[PDB]
Amino acid sequence: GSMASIFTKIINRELPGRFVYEDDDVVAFLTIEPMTQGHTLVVPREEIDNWQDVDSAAFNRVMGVSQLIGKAVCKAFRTERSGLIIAGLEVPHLHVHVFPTRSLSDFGFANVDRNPSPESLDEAQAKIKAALAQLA
Amino acid sequence: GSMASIFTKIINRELPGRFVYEDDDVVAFLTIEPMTQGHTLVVPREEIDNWQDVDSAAFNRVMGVSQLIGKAVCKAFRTERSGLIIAGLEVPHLHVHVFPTRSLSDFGFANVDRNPSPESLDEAQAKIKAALAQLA
Repeated sequence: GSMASIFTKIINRELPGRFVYEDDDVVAFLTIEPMTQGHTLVVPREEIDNWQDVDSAAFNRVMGVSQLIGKAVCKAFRTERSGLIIAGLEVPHLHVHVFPTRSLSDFGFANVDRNPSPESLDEAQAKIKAALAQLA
Repeated sequence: GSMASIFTKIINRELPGRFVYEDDDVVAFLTIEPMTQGHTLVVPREEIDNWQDVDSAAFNRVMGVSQLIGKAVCKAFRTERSGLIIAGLEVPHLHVHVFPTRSLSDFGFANVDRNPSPESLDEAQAKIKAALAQLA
């Protein structure tokens, strides 16, 4: 039921996720508690945690894919900037939050959408994928 | 008295700053509006902005120093975790926010300490610098 248990099932393909990106080392998929529409989690496939202590090569791969996602969410949702957060307090598997941003109030966990509609998520997924295709 | 104005003054040493790290490419100093004690800004010397668009050489140097600062704040303030944020809505020069964290509520701009004590800043700078020497 927890955010961590659902996260684990999504990456293990034991529950459906809305993925937007996959390579040999990193995947990205939509959160179910988005700060703004398009809020994506960028995640190493291996279980590592504690961003500041992970190997620089591994961290830089993850942040490289986060850059691509940040470019995509700006394009897809028509924002000048993208926000990025690493927190780790809910799920102990490294993941980078990347989302389009319009205000400083976007940042943080108090006002996340705890119930986004399936069409909103479908739409965020499709727009990010289209943006990534244009960028590729 | 804008954040952008003050940030520029600090970088240029026109206002005093509590620097914790300096190399040829990147500097780090305590922010004047900390989310938690020890909140540090990691800043490329180069005039660049928009994290997701930054070339990988430059971005990866900033990432490396961000990890180092993250390790130092965790050690200095005895927290398991550090938070990382990139926002950019207040200051149009790339800067990564790195701070020790114990709670999701730490994240975000709604309750920064807008006028932290000289004592809190002095102790934070001292403890971070000690931790950095210890990790070197």
